[PDB]
Amino acid sequence: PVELTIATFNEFGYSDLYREYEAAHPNVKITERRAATVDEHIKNLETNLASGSGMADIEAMEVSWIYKYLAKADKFVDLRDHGADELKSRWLDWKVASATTSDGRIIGYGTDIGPEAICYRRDLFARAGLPTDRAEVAKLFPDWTSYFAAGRRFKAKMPNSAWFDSAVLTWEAMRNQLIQAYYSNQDRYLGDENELLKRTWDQIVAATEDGLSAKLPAWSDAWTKAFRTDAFATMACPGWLLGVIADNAGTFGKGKWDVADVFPGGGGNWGGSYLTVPTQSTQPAEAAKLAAWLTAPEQQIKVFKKVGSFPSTVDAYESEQVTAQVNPYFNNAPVGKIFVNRANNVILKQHKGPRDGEINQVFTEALARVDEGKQSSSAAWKQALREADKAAN
Repeated sequence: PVELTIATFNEFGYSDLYREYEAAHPNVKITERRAATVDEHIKNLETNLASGSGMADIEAMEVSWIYKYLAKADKFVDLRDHGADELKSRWLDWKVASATTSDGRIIGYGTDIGPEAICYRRDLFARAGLPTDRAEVAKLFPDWTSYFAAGRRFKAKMPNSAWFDSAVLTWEAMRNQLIQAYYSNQDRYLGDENELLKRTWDQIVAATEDGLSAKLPAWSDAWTKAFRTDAFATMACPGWLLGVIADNAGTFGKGKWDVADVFPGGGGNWGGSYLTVPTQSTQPAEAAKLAAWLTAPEQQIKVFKKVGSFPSTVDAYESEQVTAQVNPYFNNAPVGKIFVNRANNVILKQHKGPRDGEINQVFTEALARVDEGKQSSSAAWKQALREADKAAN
């Protein structure tokens, strides 16, 4: 009798899968643990890892946190010791890489992803003289320069609308495409020596000066309400955000949204998670086996149909369950095929160092101050550099 605990957050969609696994493996008993919030899941992770007690046998980890635990990889099972090297080709290469240490240890098996497209307001595009067919819209945005140029064209015709919701979310989209952002591959902080980072900053700041930003902080009440207005015409759009947009825009948004099979710069990803196995586990082989099964293509397809999470396993993209998916709210867009393409065109080569999230926070706070008119661009950039140096310690 192998007893395994798995700690998840939000809705991984695994409830039926646990029943299936126990039916196939009658010696294994699975118990799921759910913290009340994602922040408390993280805090439990941090607290239990440091105390040496209390961790689940499988701990879920969102990709935006995993940088902190790559630096603590000694405390996690290297899944290569349990067959990861044979499984590697199951996943998109960039999904595997984000859970791989500098020295090659693999500490997580990838669950879902958030491959990004550009969603857009076809009613606002029409009124601005832009194309509205998603195949034509896709040709407008091969790179960020073209994206902002189209935004200025839009803005010149539409004084009461902005191009995108906030400078910060545009920053997130662009920064994560750079080959390096804050760190060298040896975890050396170089944010103040990276001219491409400043060029990214300059280009977004110039967009805000051109009126392209609605200045709405993501997930704020003002941002939520703005979906029922003409406040902004485009968003960088992971697959999972479509449902958020449709909920927030509601009946006001019916007939007004579409999604284009494009992402400026090639591809982008926002979100997705991993299953990890702490060395605290007394059943690392059974834990790794269950984690591998939960993230196998057949199971990622089941999760996709249950809760809509987009698979990170390339075999799932050969399934008609995925590729036939259409989104009626978004003008019947073929989102299954679109987001397969968007996932296949993600390239991640940026190393995330031990304090990547803390450093990024000072840059996005500074950019938000510029966006909101509270600080000039040059003063905010100098302040971000000062604070990032401290954050990097």
